[PDB]
Formats: sequence, C-alpha cells, structure tokens
Amino acid sequence: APTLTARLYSLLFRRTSTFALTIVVGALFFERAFDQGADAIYEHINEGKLWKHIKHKYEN
Amino acid sequence: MLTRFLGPRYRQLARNWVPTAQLWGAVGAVGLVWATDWRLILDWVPYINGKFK
Amino acid sequence: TATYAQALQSVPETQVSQLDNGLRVASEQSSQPTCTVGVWIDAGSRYESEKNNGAGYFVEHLAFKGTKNRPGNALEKEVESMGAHLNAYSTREHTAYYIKALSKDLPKAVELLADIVQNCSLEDSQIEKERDVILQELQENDTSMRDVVFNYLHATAFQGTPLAQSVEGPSENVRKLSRADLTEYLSRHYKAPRMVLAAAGGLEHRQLLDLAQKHFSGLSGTYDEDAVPTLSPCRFTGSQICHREDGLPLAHVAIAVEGPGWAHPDNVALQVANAIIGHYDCTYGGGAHLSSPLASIAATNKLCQSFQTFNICYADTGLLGAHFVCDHMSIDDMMFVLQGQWMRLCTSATESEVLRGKNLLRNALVSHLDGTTPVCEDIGRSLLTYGRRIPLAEWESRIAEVDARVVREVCSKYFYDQCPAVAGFGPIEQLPDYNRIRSGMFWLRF
Repeated sequence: APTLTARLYSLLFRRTSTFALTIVVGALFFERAFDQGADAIYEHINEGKLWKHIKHKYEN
Repeated sequence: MLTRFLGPRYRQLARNWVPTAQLWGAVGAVGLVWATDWRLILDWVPYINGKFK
Repeated sequence: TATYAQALQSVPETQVSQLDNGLRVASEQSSQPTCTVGVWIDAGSRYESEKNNGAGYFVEHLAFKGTKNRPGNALEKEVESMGAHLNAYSTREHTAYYIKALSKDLPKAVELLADIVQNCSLEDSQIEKERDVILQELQENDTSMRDVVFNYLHATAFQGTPLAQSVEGPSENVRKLSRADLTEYLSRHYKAPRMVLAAAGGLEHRQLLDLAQKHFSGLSGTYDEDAVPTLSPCRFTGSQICHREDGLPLAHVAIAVEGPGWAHPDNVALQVANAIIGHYDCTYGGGAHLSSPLASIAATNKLCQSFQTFNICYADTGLLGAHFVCDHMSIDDMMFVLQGQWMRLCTSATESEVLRGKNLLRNALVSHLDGTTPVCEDIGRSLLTYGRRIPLAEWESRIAEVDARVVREVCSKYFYDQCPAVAGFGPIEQLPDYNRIRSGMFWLRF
C-alpha cells in the first residue's frame, strides 16, 4: 500500500513526457466538465432564458 | 557526409530517445486536436460528445 | 597466456574463523616475507551521541600510548625495534588498528594488537596531554577546505542524525570528555562480535587462529543483557550549506544525492557510472582528449582545478555525487556540466562508455588490492559490512552484468528528479541557488 500521489508521481509525473501528456489530456476533460458543470450552475440560478421561453413555439 | 552520425553508438542513442520522441508526438497530437476541437478525431472519444449527434 | 578471467580464480580464498568469543578471524595467505594484521571494529562517530561525540577519536590518540603490560612508550619501542609500523584510523562506521610487519613477527604483532585493543591504560595525564593535541588537529583540519566541505556535506545531508556529526567531535567535547566517558564508550563498543582480526601475507590461517585464541580469548566471556548496540537509520535531507568566505582563493563545492548503502547491489552500476564521469586534476596529461565529457570540457575551458566523483557508503544510506574545486567565476559552469552528465547517463547512456566505465572499475579494483595492507583492510572491513569476503570474480560478474540499460535505470533511480545535498565553502557568490540546482536534476525534454 503506497499512496495516491506517489502512484501519480511514478506512473505520470517523473517524466516530462508523461507529465505533459497527462495535463493536455487533463485540459481536454477539465474544459468539457467545467463548461458543462458551470453552464448548469448559470442556468439553475436564472431560468428566464431563451430556452424555457422556446418550448412555447415548435410551430412556426 | 551525414555518415558522421552513422554507427553503433548513434543507433543506441536513437533508441533511447524513441519513447521520448513517441510520447512527445502523443502530447502534440492530443494538443492540436483539443485546441481546434477536431470534429473528426474527437467524435470518437466516449465523453466529450458535446456535439450531440 | 593466463587470461584475466583465469587469474581471478587464481586468487586464494580468504579463510574465515570464529572463536567462542564471537571474534571473527580472517586471513589471505600469499607467501610474501611481510604482512599486515590488525583489528577492525565497527564503532565510529555514527555510534556516538551528542554528548560523547569524538570519543573514539580520543581513544585512537590514547591507543598507542601505553597498555597495562607495556605502559608509557614501551609499545613504540617494541614495534619500532622490530621494524614494524603501527597505524590506526576512524571513520563514522569503522575503526582500525593494524601492524605492518616482517611475516615471522606475526606472533608479537598479534600479541601487541590484543594488548592495545584490551588493556589500554588511558592514564589521566595522557588524556590531558592529548586534549591539546586534538584541539590542535582541529585548527589544523580547519585549513583543509576539502575536509571541511565533506564535513559540511554530511552535516546538512544527515542534519538531525548521528551521521551528521564529524569524527573528531566539536571542540567542547574534546574539552570536557573525561576518562569515564572513554572507558564506557570502550566497554560499550570494543566487544568481540563487532571485531574482526584480519591478516594478509606470508602467514597461515591456523597460526592466526591459534594466536587469536591465545591472545584474544576472554572478551565476551561476559556479553550483555539488555545493552542497546543497535543502529537507527539516518534521515537524508535535500539541503544546502554555504560558508561564504571571499578571502579564500578557490571555491570548494560538494553535491550529493542519497546513496543506498554498503549492502545494495546497485553500488556496482553506480560506480561504473561514476568511473564514466571520472575525476580530473589540472596536472593530468592530455585534457581536451579525455574520454569523460566533464573532464575534457573542464580541461578545455578551465572550469576546474580538480573534481572527483564519489560514492560514500554507510549502512542503508550513503552519499553519491561529486566534489570540485574552482575559480569564483566558474562554479556556475562546473555545476551545469556536472549535472548535464548525470542527466545524460540517466536517460541516454551508450554502450561503449559503459564498457570503459566497467574496465575502469576492473583496473581500479585490482590495482587497489595490491600489497598486504590494502588487502588486509579489505578483509577486515568487508567482514564488518558484507559479512563475507566477496572474491574477485564475484565482483567481476557483477561488473559484467552492467550494460547501458543498467546504468540508465540505476542512475535514474538515485539521481533523476532527486533533492541533492549541497555543501559550499569559499568565494561562492556564483554558486547556483538551490532551486536552480534542484531544477538541474531533471530534464524537461525527458
């Protein structure tokens, strides 16, 4: 039983190759998860959007 | 005349740096892809399907 | 044509024995008319506390100044008169007393060692006379930049541990250490099972065993109940000690990472790597053409006056690095290059350089064990550390196993992205900041 940060260090941080690979792969997900999670926060507090407003007009 | 770099030691040098050069391409590919939002390439990653269809 | 390989098998086996004492008696017979004998004890500043630090060093002074059976200068005259030589030394983990002598003088040589090791008089007037001699050696030592810099290196690398301390101790211990402190340190440590009676030359194992039984039986006729002779591991610390002194004409600098310790097989590959890097001195013939890139660049660009790599080993820990001497405006370049070489070996070592490093170790190994004294010291201390002798041939197989991969991996392990211990003395304004040194321990392209 080593620790987490240790595992992370051994497998990914030691080399600048992996270190860099890990962060670019980290940004790809962070951006996607931050945008989503953050939009939903923006929406939940508002709700006088163009969204809910739409619902009213699938017609023409 | 580039034959100065042709020999056993240079071949061992080339080898020791292959993984590094490989992993640098990994970083460059993923990085180019993610900065331009490569529609083509990305559509295949499970999550990151923030383009519905 | 006996091949090198063949000659390694020709080296006679080291014979080992044990008295009921626990005293190990070891020899390597060779048919010389001369020999070396002495006793190796594992006692040294690392076993000492803050309070008695410098104790063993104090005993080493007293050691040859009178026993019970031969008080005052009687020792000297017995040795001097046979033409023998009587020496002693103490490191942080080891102490030794040995005699170089005509082979047919083995009997008395041995008789003498026992007497020294057991019946040391420690006459109150002598210890007082020695108080001032040691103090004086201290002033003496303060002028050897190199000695001072490794003492600093140990002091910062092992900062809160016993290995941080020096062998001679601080001046105040020399001032206050009393006879009782010595006798207690002796009783505590000069005990059979931690002593090895070693010899090399024109002797025969049985004679040495007989003598060991004759003059040494009766040391652990006691043996302690709960005493506490155990060695605790020593914390290594990534740190820096800078003793700035612009009045000194050249800078001394010693960097090291944490070594593994006497027992670890990794030591063979580390030394091979260290040989590749080498050492250098401004009196070396041919500089620009030297194999070692550090060495050759240092010679062409005058970055250095000297430098050497090193692998100090202690139990379970050690200092692995290099020390160098240079002008005030070259410390930065010397570090840049020294560090480039470790990195290069970590990630990029080639095959022919490893072969050169390997051969360099073979020649060094063999060149060293030449003559009774060095072989004796090797028998004596090997038994302390490895427990056995480790014959030339075994070392040869270890060395043979090392190739580029082994160098890369073994170097990476101890060097790569590791916090070093830095010691510096002198005109060191240009010595790089620690963060900067620390960043030199990894490569951003890797």
